[PDB]
Amino acid sequence: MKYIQTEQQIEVPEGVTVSIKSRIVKVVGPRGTLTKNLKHIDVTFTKVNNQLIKVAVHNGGRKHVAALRTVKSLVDNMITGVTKGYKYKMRYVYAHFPINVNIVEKDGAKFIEVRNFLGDKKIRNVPVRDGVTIEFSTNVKDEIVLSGNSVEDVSQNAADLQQICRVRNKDIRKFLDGIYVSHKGFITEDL
Amino acid sequence: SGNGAQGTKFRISLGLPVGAIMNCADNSGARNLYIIAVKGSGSRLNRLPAASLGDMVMATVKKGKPELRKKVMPAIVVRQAKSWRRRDGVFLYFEDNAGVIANPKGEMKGSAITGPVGKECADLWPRVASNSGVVV
Amino acid sequence: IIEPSLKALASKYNCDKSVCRKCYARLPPRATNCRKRKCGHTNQLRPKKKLK
RNA sequence: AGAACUGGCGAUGCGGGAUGAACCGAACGUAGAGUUAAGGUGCCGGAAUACACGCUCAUCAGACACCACAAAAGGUGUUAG
RNA sequence: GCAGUCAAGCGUUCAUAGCGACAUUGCUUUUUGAUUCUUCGAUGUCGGCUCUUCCUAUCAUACCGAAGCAGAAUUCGGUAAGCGUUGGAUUGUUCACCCACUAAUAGGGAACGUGAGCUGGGUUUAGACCGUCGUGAGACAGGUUAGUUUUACCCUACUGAU
Ligand SMILES: [Zn+2]
Repeated sequence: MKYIQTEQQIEVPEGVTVSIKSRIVKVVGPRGTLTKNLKHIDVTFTKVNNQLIKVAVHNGGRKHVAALRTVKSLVDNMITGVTKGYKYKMRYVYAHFPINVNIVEKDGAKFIEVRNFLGDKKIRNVPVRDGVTIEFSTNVKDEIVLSGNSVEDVSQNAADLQQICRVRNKDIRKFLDGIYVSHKGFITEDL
Repeated sequence: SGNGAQGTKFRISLGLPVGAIMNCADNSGARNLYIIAVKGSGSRLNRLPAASLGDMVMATVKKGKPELRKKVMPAIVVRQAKSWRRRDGVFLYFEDNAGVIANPKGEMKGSAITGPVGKECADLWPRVASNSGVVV
Repeated sequence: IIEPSLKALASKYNCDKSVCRKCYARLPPRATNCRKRKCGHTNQLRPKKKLK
């Protein structure tokens, strides 16, 4: 029905800074720098009082209005990722075969290899995306920790681990094997 | 061959198509074997399924004891009489075509083998090499 | 050992889903319409069967 | 396949429906000028890539009577009630 | 012949895993009818052999989804025609039924593909026999046996070659 004016606000905290060049959002904070290309959405940014940013859509349809809210969420995810960080935690579950995962290095890429998954002799390799820091957890049995700034790079690298250890030609309800997300949190403490 | 035999066999030149009559080389009582099929044989238009040394075939007894006739039974070819080449470049052949009656799992119905057997048949069927006296 | 503390964590992505009656697609549990265009985004959804 | 009324084709070209004996327009001496019919005006193709309000995105969109096919049933696709 | 809609019921309980009555909506032109538009100054008629290509309503192989899927084996469904889909006894057979191999022995179109490509076993002249019918000559979508398969050097197409 072509909503004349729909608008969402973006709250920017103390330490970080946001710079936009005609759609190119650059969020720079204590943990680093994040850049995103949003040139496929066609929204309008405006700075109000150096602590709040407003995004406006003029004469947009229902689908185009639905693309307004995802703009604010993507920028907020970029903002919270450079102050609080993003920390994904997984657990290894197996019935008989202990899954062995180690950090390897070929051609300077820091792959993640998986061994002894359901007794398979094949070594599945998972490449670590840039910005994601992989660390093995302490005092918890079979836990891996994925940490980084970009939520869409930590979770996608996380999704690669979850989808590489699939079970085929068996009953999924019985063979409870895989690398599953346990908790999606933040890197910084107290929050 | 197929099921029953462990290990792989190099290709031996085909000399026994469907309808060939080969002598019975063991003391099972049969006199000859009539090949009607070859186990593990491919399918091609107008192409006759042809057997080689060491292959498992379906054969019927045409002469011999009346208890062994008019029924389908597995058989294993031990002599070919058609010249075939081994990996070591030697072309060899026997005088006649010979077979032994066996079960699908590869155990011989008979107890002893008369005449020589091929080397490729001996290492593919343990129950045939144990009953043979001379290998090539 | 199943360790039910990890069974429900594994059951989140394995059995606690939904099945479309037409295209057999695996769907989120509390979804009402299938995400597949080939069945016309139908609403005939069923819970995923669990082992006995 | 067989009747009723009327108009046509057969006996009929012309403009239109890309194309067609029947449909639409209109029926024909030889020429000129002007205006239109039916049908069209992105290019092939002569004529506005005119104006105005909306609807539709289709991983087999749709596009014009006769006419060269599509239904029951469905869709938190979108729009209006 | 093939595919949907509705869901009374079957399914140990549980309609929709799988099915599915009573009804109802369609699709296909590989069946058989109906029609008589084209061809009776002739478009060579069944089947097989041979060979090419196409269709998907998928038998197998590839990747997946679902199950009353533990494993194994199967079942149902999706993307899919890329690549394969046989050797024989009987019958002229199409069709069919058995033997057997195989991952599998899926269904069809191309003037019911293909006779100046073949074959002539079937059908359908003239010879002859039998049965039934007819006074008889003769009749039989009844059985049986014997019975000439012509021509390219033209144009195009295609294969190679100047
Ligand atoms: Zn669906």
